Amino acid sequence: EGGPALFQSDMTFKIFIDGEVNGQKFTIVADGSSKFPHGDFNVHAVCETGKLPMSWKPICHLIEPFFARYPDGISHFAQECFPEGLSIDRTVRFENDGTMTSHHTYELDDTCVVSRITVNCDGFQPDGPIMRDQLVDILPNETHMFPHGPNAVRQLAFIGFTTADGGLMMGHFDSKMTFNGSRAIEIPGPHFVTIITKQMRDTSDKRDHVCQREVAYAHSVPRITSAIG
Amino acid sequence: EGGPALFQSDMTFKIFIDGEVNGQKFTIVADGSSKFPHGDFNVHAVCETGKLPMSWKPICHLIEPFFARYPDGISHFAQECFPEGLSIDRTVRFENDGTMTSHHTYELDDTCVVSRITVNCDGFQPDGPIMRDQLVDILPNETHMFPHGPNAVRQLAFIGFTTADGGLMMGHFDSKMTFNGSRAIEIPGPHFVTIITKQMRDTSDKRDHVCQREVAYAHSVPRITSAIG
Repeated sequence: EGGPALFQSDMTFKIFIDGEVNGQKFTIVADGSSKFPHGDFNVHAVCETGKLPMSWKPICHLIEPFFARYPDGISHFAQECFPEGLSIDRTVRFENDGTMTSHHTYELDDTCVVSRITVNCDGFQPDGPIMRDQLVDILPNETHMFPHGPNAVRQLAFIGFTTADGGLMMGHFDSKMTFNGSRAIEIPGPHFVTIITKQMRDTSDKRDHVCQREVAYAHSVPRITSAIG
Repeated sequence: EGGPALFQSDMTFKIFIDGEVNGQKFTIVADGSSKFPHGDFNVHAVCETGKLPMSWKPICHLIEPFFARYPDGISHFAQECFPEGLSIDRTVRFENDGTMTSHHTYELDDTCVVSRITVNCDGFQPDGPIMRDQLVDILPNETHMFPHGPNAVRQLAFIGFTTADGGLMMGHFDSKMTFNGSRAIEIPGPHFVTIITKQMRDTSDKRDHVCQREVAYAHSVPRITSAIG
């Protein structure tokens, strides 16, 4: 159909991540489900190459924007991109550390959104908290969504990770979501997506197994009018 | 510890800004009021050097974090800083344009806060919308507040400005607020301060000026407990 019509039911998803950090190759496969009206969903991820050679925390954003809950007043761009699908190009630059560059494509097969991601994690510090797995949690944040020409939206974020030492590791997140079709698509005005994440290490024998939950919902913050009260 | 106790009063403020943009000096003086419970106040800002050489819009954040409204449950660092006061060092880097670097000092004189700001605006594009006065509005945004060691807090923000042709100019805002005293000050956990800003002209002031209203309030996004439920 077109857009949200296709998300009025319970859905699933599958993710394949092709990655490398500092030259070390890794593979992640994940799946989960999201039940209408969405905005609170879980993912079960497995490192198919064994032990993840970095913290799982910075993986959080790689392992579903179309499953955020949107208000009626804001066009849900990520949902509207279907059936043609969407691409995502993203950088997260960590202060005093490496930068993750990812390229994502999303496709809908029935009620399953399949994602294929390539990711390059370059110039990470071997003795920093990312490579030494010293990130403890993932801070809640208020991502910013901006129109980005006639066929895309830009998502800007500050993704902080608290460290064992009690400090913060800050990533500067810059993501472009692009519509893959030729038909005219509505581009939402500026808005926000609150994102709350919790990751859990699961029973794992030879492969890392991590569960992650995310609550994600949009809001806006509208203008003021009178400028003397 | 005390401090937020002082702000239970109605208060006034005065701002002196010593600036330059592309080797052109300017001077701005501003004043206004804010009444408890704060969070919604006006400033009258005047260019004392004739005509301001750049858009007034990117001056919006130079022309009072202690007048944000905080709820019970989030420590108001900017208020916790008094009576000793605080300083700010801030960078706003505009995409494809210049960088504003500012040093602020805030001192309490009974119920007046006096701020002194020096700002260097360098590498701004003479044919860009900042130098050409082609910014039309300031986008409301969700600024992110983080602890920064034991005597400071960091405010990160994406401040967008609409241009006259319908585009967007994005500034990347990074501001460190530092306590100017020796005692142990309570440092808040990560949170947000929503900032909504609007500039207008007073018809009866013939000087180059703006009147600016700002609504600012803190809020927190509660973390989730289970990565499943």
